[PDB]
Amino acid sequence: QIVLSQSPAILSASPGEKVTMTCRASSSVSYIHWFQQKCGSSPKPWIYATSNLASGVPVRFSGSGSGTSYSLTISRVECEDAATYYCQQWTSNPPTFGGGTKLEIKRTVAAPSVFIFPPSDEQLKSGTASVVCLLNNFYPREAKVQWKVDNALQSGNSQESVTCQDSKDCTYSLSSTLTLSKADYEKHKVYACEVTHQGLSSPVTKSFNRGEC
Amino acid sequence: QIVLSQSPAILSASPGEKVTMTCRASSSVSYIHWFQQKCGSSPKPWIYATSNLASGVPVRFSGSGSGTSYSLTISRVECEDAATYYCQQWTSNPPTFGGGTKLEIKRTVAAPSVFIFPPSDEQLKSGTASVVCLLNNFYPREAKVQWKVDNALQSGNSQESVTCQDSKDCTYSLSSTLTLSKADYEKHKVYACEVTHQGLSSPVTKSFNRGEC
Amino acid sequence: QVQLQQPGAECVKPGASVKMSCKASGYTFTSYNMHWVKQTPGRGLEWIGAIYPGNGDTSYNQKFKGKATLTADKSSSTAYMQLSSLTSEDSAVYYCARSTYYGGDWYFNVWGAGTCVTVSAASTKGPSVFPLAPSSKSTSGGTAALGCLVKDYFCECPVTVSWNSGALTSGVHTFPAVLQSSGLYSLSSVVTVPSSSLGTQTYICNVNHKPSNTKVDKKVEPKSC
Amino acid sequence: QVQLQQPGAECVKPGASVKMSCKASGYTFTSYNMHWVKQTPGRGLEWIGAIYPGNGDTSYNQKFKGKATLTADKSSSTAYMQLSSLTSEDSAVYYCARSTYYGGDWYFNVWGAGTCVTVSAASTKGPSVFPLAPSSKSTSGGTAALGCLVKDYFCECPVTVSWNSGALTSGVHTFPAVLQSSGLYSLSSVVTVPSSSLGTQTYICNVNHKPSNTKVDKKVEPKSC
Amino acid sequence: MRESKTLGAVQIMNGLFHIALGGLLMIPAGIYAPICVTVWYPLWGGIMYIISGSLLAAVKGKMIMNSLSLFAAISGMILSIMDILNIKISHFLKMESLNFIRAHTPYINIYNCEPANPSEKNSPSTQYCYSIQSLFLGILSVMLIFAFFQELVIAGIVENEWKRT
Amino acid sequence: MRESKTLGAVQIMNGLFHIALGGLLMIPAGIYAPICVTVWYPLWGGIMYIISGSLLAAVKGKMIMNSLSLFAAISGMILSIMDILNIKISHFLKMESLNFIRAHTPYINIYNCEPANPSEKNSPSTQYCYSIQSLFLGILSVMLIFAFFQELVIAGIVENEWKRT
Repeated sequence: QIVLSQSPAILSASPGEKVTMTCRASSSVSYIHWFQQKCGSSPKPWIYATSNLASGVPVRFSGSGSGTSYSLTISRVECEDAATYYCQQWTSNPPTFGGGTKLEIKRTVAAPSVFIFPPSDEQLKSGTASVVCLLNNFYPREAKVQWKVDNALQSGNSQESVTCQDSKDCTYSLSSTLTLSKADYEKHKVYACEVTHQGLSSPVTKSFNRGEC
Repeated sequence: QIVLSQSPAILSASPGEKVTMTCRASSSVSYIHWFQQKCGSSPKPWIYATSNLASGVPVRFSGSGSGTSYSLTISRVECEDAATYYCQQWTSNPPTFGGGTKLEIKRTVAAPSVFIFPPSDEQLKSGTASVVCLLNNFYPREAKVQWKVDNALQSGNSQESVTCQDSKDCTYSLSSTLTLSKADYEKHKVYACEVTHQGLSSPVTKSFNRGEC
Repeated sequence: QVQLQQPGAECVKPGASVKMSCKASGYTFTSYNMHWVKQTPGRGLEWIGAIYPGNGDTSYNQKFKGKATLTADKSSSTAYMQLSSLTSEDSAVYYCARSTYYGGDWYFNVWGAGTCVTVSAASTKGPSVFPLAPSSKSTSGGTAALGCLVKDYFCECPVTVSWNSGALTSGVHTFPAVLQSSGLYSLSSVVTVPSSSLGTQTYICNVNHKPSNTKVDKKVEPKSC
Repeated sequence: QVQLQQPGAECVKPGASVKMSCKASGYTFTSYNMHWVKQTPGRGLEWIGAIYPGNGDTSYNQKFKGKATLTADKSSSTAYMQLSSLTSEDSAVYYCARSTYYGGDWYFNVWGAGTCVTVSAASTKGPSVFPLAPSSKSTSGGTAALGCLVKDYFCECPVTVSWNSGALTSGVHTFPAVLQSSGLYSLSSVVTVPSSSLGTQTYICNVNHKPSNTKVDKKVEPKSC
Repeated sequence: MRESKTLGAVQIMNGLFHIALGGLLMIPAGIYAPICVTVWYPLWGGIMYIISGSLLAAVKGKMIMNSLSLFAAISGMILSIMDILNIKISHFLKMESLNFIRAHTPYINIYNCEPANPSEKNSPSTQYCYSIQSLFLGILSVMLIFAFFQELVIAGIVENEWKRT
Repeated sequence: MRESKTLGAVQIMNGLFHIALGGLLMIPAGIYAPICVTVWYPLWGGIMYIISGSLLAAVKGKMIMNSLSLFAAISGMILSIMDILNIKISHFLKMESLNFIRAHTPYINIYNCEPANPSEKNSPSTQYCYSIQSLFLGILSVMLIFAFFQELVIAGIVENEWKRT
């Protein structure tokens, strides 16, 4: 039973910046191991025996430390490095993991590619209509989607969902889903989502008329 | 520092017989490992952690024991099993090996294919003559080669050398080399080796005349 | 080569029990310790326990010593963990991991994909999969986006979604599932493709929901409005 | 894959010193202990010592703690052992072996071929290789034997002999070398072949003596008497 | 009791035995020490049993010295009871030892010896851990039975002290 | 000396603490024990220092008992000197311990703790081995200094015994 304390809990760095993240053990341990986890993956072994890179880990990484204080450092960060890193110790039963350090990368701003999808006929046959607005490959995360319906302003009846940071590109994607009854969907005609983001010099809107293909 | 004592020092069994060989440690050890060595090979790992067969070891083998007394046993021996087996312990620094158990297989008798080679001209140009008598694929090991020269009986001036037991066949081969000066070789004419072996109902002799091809 | 295979999701009732397997392959199963690790977003990674399949010895984390029951079969080369008396707090991803001794310490050098377990009273509704059909509405810059809305499934454990049976992977974004006000989960997955491709190519989204055996495929194209 | 390569023979003077290498390949050299083991017919297998190439730590058998000096190069991925103050009793085969931790114990799971060391004052004469040319003299039962006599080399470490550059291996018997009354070693190697083959086939014996760099090849056939 | 010369020697010897057991129990053994070590009981409690050797020189100080020694004996017997339970039922009081002692044993503990890797249950490494745990249980129970020995002899004095005062 | 009441208590206490150190030193610790354990010195030597407590009952037996106790003290001081050298310069006398003690520690030794695998020099397994070796060095040197303490007090008696006889 040893508590592993990782600092910072969230880390950000621009591409090519140097980072260090630290693991502090509530008692001295023989070695610390580091694991990389990406969203929806299992943990990958990343560093073992304090300093040895796992098979295929870029020599971009290194690990160091002793006693109670350990660190993992990345000479020059890249978009593939965006992940959560857990330190781990074997020196006491039970083995234990640190809280993780989430590294996300300050890439350059990118405007969202905005797309809008009508409810399919398949769904209207079920009496429900879901309208999907898609923001593709944008950065930073602080996009906002405002739904409009005949220019009336929607609220509450939509939900956002947003990917993790793309390891190829450091961008995010976001979908907003407006949900309506079939009787609501078939009253109004003009459905739009309006997107404000730093990559947009003015709020872009994408819309469709109900009925046209 | 632990002495590993293996019994027997030499073991023999007919093909398909069951054998056991034992390793006795001076003080108890956590596990014994067994290694197989054939003539001119390095040791091969054969059993690890008392009972686990190494990669590619026939399930024909098994290992067992605990404390101070360990054994390796072969359900049904085969000619490929003819080897020296060493037990080995890691329980103390230094690790130590047993004296080995040499297993040789009581195959059925086989008569030697007897061959005789004249001294080459290349060697006579050096002033020395070596006559080689070859006994091929015989069992058991107790062959005898008697050299004869114009039917005079040679002694002392020849040397035997004999292979290890063939792992494919359990037989042996033996070469006898008669050595002479060029002035001795060119006196006498008829050179023969006479072979007595259990596979021969009477002593076979192979000879050549000096001069004929 | 060395690989641990796990059932991807289990959806189970409170008070019940669940047995999850971990099929080892590509190595001598009996010669290594098989460990189990819990993960939850609120607690991180917790080691549960280990079994040595050679003899059968187990050790357990004290905070799990009555929840988990580790077993192994030498013949199928499969480790198992039983969880008793299941509760909401047993909802987690469970990884099997194989520890080697290497570099001078123990080392979780290979991991299973994880089994998502969620413990819930409600029944496992299967997903309803709807095409996000592409059009000029979803055309921009000469690319077009298309996708599938995987609506109203239940048990939080995600529906796995792939495109063209896995042959399409660039430009694919699968979003985190949202819990709806209906209490059911919805997910969507989208892919961005060259708009010229929409004619000759046919795009299939493959949806699978093991908890209700709900394998689905949908054809997404502007040949439907 | 995993392989340890050793120089096959060293022939050295008393009081001198010898350095022998062990080229690792196919594995992370720094992540394992490299062990050295002596073998002599009168003493069996004696563990000499080990080095961990990761840091550089060594441990030695007490009865070797001033004979051996283990070193390792991380870059060439090569372990070395120096033997000081060489004596007749240092004549042995020396194996490097790599220990893993596996099945719950340490394990010499891969071995080098061994380096034959012999310590002697006399000079390393190279072999003289003579054809044992086949004939009806050496024909029997429709097979014929042929061979090479590798005469009068020195240093006990065997001349390595192969046939047709290793392409011929069935029926090959290479005998233990005999120490002659001249103090030089002689060896012979023979192969039994179909007597009909002696016409169309040409048999080459390849002799190599690293201690005197004496690579030799001889053509053996009844086209010479 | 009249044997107070014979008894004052016993107190001194109980003091030296505690000091020796304390220094022995302070030999580097890992992350956590027994409470007895971090309370320094064998040092201050040991010399207190030397100081109650003042009664070998047969004033209100001595009444205080004897009464002070009785508190040490009682508290030591409680502390050694605690550590035996600390070792064998639950490590309930995680006395972080001393850093100049941890320096020689920085990666090691004896309050758990079950290996996280069940293959190692057979291992020499595990037998070493249980050996030190058994030695600490031994040292503590030896220190307890001598700490109990102090209570008996100090009772045979202070029971007379306050009835004389 | 006239303090023979005070001194007889000291002898008894030195006896009991030898017995306690003996039982502690008999706690399972591996293949080889100290010579003191296999000679059983702390048992028979300890009770001999109890038996020289006969002089607390202040005949030619007592002259023999005191002289017999002096041999035990000297032999114990020699034996504990030997074992400290046995531990720290060379394991020259390989006392095979006791099989009912080896039963709990059958695969383990403390007279060498250098690992055959140099990677393990950092390992907890190695620190456990050196911990037990340090504890045995501690127990033996504590037993030695009390064995030496017996020699001083028995000398202060037998130096008077034979000059009285």
